[PDB]
Amino acid sequence: MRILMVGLDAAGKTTILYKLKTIPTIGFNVETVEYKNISFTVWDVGGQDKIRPLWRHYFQNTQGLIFVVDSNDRERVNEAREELMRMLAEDELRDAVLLVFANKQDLPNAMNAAEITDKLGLHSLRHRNWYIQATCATSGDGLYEGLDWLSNQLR
Amino acid sequence: KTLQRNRKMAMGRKKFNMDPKKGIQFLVENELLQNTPEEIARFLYKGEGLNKTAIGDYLGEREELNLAVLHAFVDLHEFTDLNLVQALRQFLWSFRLPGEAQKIDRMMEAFAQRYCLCNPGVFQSTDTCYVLSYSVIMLNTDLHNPNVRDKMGLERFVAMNRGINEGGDLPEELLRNLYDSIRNEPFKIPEDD
Ligand SMILES: Nc1nc2c(ncn2[C@@H]2O[C@H](COP(=O)(O)OP(=O)(O)O)[C@@H](O)[C@H]2O)c(=O)[nH]1
Ligand SMILES: C[C@H]1CCC/C=C/[C@@H]2C[C@H](O)C[C@H]2[C@H](O)/C=C/C(=O)O1
Ligand SMILES: [Mg+2]
Repeated sequence: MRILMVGLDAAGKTTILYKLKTIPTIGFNVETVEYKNISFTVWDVGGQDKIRPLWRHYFQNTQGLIFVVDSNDRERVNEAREELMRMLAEDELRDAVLLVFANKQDLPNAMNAAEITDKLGLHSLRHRNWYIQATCATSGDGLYEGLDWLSNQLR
Repeated sequence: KTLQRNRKMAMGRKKFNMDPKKGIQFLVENELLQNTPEEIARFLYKGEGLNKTAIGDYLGEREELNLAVLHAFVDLHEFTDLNLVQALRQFLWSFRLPGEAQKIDRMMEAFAQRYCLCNPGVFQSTDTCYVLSYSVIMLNTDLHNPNVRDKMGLERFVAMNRGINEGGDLPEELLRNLYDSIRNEPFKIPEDD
């Protein structure tokens, strides 16, 4: 919750959390962990626009946003961009630090970090503290380098 | 011919539990189920030998067939004279709610249309009903999923729903009644049959 992790289905969010890492409850599949004394929670963006107003109070303590993208997924990169931008438009996340995990860099034909940067529009985010990190969530490569940057931005 | 049809029926249900699509495909090809959303939903609704998590998984697919089944399945429920939580407790016993927000969303909107039809005049629009219903699913997860560290008080819940009523607020007592219901009794985990 102090850090939120967002990304399209199949980006690798659950995979990353198992790197950082039960009783039945009806409801949302909450994934959360404490890492280095900071709470990280996957925030599932899968509903309609209409239910986003309900979210607001939850983001009051949120200081950082991890955005995870499947770098091998050229057909959905624009939809990822639109989601990132939706999240960055939340009033309560105005000052949130942004870390982008350019994930699935192990795949032979994945877009590189420079291309992902262009396509997610990071260069247009002139008043935002952001960083992009190349990652392979299955092997763990790049994850801790990105989290270390984010850690340090929080103070 | 009767012991034989019963054996095919039992096999269809087993195949449904493993792979909903495939089990429905087996039933339809073997002439034990009409291939219409209405007849499939009637087969699922209180169906003996069907795993409620399979039922939920099947109802939560995005394919148009499944969305039509979902609406006909919602249509089987009787929500008249119930408050929202009481109606949700009935709906959510019929199948295991998936965990993905996209699916919960679509299911709450479908539930909403029938809630309002059963109870005209309780809410001013179906969207108000749908957003409130979704906030109840959030409240049940918030309160009763132990991974959620800090829980909403009443006051957070009333505040979350500010403005959902076509710009305005619902009466505080209606929200409090929903909050207290969920606080003292989580949605039950459904059991098969
Ligand atoms: N090739 C490869 N696969 C990955 C990577 N990260 C995750 N995956 C796989 O991608 C799929 C979706 O990952 P998951 O963590 O479930 O995505 P989620 O929907 O964002 O939680 C799974 O099959 C993962 O094993 C990666 O860096 N490289
Ligand atoms: C702090 C808790 C509160 C539980 C209720 C919140 C549910 C969110 C609703 C959002 O549409 C998807 C869920 C979103 O993924 C929330 C994850 C989570 O851990 O949230
Ligand atoms: Mg996941």
